[PDB]
Amino acid sequence: FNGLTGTGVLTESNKKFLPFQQFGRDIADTTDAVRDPQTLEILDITPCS
Amino acid sequence: AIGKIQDSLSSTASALGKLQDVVNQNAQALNTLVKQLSSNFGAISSVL
Ligand SMILES: *[C@@H]1O[C@H](CO)[C@@H](O)[C@H](O)[C@H]1NC(C)=O
Repeated sequence: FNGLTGTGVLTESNKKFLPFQQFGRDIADTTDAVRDPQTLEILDITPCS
Repeated sequence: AIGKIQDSLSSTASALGKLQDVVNQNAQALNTLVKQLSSNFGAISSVL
């Protein structure tokens, strides 16, 4: 996503990103959730099992 | 005496502080270990 490389599972979520917010971060600044740059929708990033 | 111990355990939350401190210390160690991934350590970024 816009050069942010990672491995995980993209699922539909309910985390209301603010309109100026593009990336979400965890405690250890791992990418928790992203907004898709094409369609303005919200997705979690859960790393694979 | 058994009833008094029951009332004391129901009323005082600091009676089991000897176990609560162990659980809290484990939580602090785990949280510190997680949060140490956010440090740059002199590099350009903390994200691999
Ligand atoms: C990507 O394409 C959709 C139409 O499929 C369009 O609505 C959207 O605005 C485009 N993304 C950007 C950033 O313009």
